[PDB]
Amino acid sequence: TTPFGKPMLKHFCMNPEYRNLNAASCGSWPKTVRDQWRRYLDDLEAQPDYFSEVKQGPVIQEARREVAQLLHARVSECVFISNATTGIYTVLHNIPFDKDDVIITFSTTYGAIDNAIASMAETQPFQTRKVTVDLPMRGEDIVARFEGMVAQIKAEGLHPRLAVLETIVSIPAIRMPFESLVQACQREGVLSLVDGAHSIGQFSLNLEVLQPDFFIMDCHKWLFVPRPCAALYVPERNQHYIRSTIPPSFGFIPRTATDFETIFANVATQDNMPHMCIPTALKFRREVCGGEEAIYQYLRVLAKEGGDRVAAILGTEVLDEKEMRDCGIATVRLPLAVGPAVHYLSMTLAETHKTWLYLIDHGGYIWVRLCAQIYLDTSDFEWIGNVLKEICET
Amino acid sequence: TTPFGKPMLKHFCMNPEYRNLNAASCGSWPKTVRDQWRRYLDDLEAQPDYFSEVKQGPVIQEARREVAQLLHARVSECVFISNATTGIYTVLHNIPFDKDDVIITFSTTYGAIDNAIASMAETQPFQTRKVTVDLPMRGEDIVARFEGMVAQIKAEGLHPRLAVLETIVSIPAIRMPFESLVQACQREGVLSLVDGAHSIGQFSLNLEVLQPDFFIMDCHKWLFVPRPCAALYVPERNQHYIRSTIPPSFGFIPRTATDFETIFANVATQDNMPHMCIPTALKFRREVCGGEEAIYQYLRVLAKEGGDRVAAILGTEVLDEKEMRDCGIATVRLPLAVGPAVHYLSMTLAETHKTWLYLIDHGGYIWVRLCAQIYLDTSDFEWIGNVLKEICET
Ligand SMILES: *Cc1c(COP(=O)(O)O)cnc(C)c1O
Ligand SMILES: *Cc1c(COP(=O)(O)O)cnc(C)c1O
Repeated sequence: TTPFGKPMLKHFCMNPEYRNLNAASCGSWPKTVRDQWRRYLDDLEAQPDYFSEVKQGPVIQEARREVAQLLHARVSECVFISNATTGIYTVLHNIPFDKDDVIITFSTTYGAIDNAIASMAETQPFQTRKVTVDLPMRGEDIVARFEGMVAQIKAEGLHPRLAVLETIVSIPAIRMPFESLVQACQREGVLSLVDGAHSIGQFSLNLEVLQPDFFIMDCHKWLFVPRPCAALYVPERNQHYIRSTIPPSFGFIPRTATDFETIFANVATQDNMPHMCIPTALKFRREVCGGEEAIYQYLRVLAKEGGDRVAAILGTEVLDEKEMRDCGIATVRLPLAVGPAVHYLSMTLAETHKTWLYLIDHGGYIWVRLCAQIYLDTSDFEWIGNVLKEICET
Repeated sequence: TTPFGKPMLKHFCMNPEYRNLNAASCGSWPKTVRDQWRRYLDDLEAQPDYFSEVKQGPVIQEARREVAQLLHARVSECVFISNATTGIYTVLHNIPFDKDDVIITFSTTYGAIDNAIASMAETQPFQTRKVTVDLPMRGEDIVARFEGMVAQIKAEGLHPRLAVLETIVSIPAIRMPFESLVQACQREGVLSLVDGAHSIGQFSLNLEVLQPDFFIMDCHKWLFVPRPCAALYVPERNQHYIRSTIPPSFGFIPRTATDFETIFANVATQDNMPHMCIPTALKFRREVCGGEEAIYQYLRVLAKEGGDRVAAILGTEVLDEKEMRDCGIATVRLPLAVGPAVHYLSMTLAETHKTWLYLIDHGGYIWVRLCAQIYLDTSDFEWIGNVLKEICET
């Protein structure tokens, strides 16, 4: 109905002087979602205990049905949680680990996941090993080293029990061969904890075929809902491990919904408004945007072309292999070689240029994460490209 | 400026056909707070990454300063968390427990706290003992049994390490001698974890004199902010135990703000809007309500008189001792002696009578929790009293 690009800007609530090239952080949602937000806000204030005990429940169950459909998985396998950190931690904490189990990570593993595991080892006797990924790589070369580390764990007598994978590495942001890595995890009896914080709403996902052991994802990062909003997927063959939420509450389980579902329903006080907006956003995505596939192909090609376009203006490169760019994200190199410098950038991109990006010192050179969105156009990449060029020269 | 009672209703956003006798669940906030809420909502949608990285920080720090002042404690000792369950669990999880440490609870301890502790014992070797409180009691008789249990723990050779107290027992809701119990905890070297979920905004609190080892409280339950909103107080002499949030994130600590503060700042994605409204509510409470003390005395006397008034209509009693009613809560007995019955009540109080209460089968007789608020009047207690009487007879 509406074309992609700046014609979409009329359906979003962003200042015309604002260009959200970092939409996958706070999120970004259309006007029709905010309107729904305020109306639930209105209801909550009018009759608090009626909104919460009668009307709230149904909407959440619909949102679960729509997330489950978008993922090709049973609504009974999908549960709402506050954010990706809580869901990955919920899984890591329920699994009993032995003195001889090993948890495998990658140097790409999100930093908060490493802090989870380090803390778990203070009072639990398991151990850990990190697969060295120095980006760029080939997808297979990451799978190979992962194979090598499992083989070597079985050779020392220990037991490779679980591995933390990711779909999109946070930053430097690219797409990991998680399809291949889940299959590698299946062959050798290793639990595949997929950190798919960037997944739903950015590209297609079939959990029926992927069959991960656990799948966690942030809806607010790409599904046009506000932060915080995340969901957890656990197949039936694994729902027996999950016996408590984090923090524990009334649905705990000592050693017609299922018990698994009740665990994630009888929880402490939270605001389920972000989830209650999920339906509206999907409606918008179906009707105004021409369906999910339309949005995915646009996001990948914009990031493809807009990414190559920024690197041209700067004379640098977009992170790749020698497809890790099958996604609406382009990480570009910058003509650089400390933190007070990076600060200037930020507020020049903020008060001076009105926009916010995330940088990283990889390969000794600072990088930039460019987030595509259906309301951005290759000029806004040309625009930032020229903006970057300026601050760099200074 | 405005008198208490139904003249306040014009400053709140409750349906005139709604009587919130359960304000301490979802919360209840004035018009001036909602207006502030929507304006932050507006800002977040206009310039997402500028609202979050530049403007958000300052407001939260002011809110901490105002909570810390309302509690008589250093702003550096007070930190924002999502809800009371997460904060109590954050404390319980950071403290290393030995095979010979014992955690003490009471049959009044909130149910989600017991689930926390039970789960902790599956992988940690400590042990636990429960002080039997059969309400009604005298405050001293609860302190006595608590003394008895510590004496008996030291006699068996174990070490009383920590005790979970509460200010307001959830339901049947009364005030516990937590001042006395904190002093009992100090004398015998026992850590006093105060679950003060009902505390701030309901009655006066001085942490400088009380000196609890940990203090957790729900602002949204009485401080005219929306759910979820809670704060955690840890004195300096104890901030060394707290090395991670739950779930852990980037501020973790392996074995000019303080490290403690950074722990509760560098956290996963959350909405700090409830906290960012704290200032406005306090402004409202100072100006429209004539200060904090005005609100506390009104809440206690309304619950005092309105509670006695409901019990009169019903011919029953208000839970007490033979002051546990020094609070804006009255629990009344009902002329009863199962769950499908209680269901009818709910929707008759809901669709039929438009209001929601929490019942409990204590002393074999169902009880009712009456929550006073500055916008309620003794007629609304007379009103519910007559409503209760009717459904009871049927
Ligand atoms: C954003 C992100 C997270 C954490 O998401 P929260 O909502 O902050 O818990 C974790 N891992 C990766 C790779 C991410 O991109
Ligand atoms: C309300 C309450 C809690 C839990 O508060 P949440 O915000 O749901 O974590 C715990 N204990 C008591 C006594 C309460 O009244």
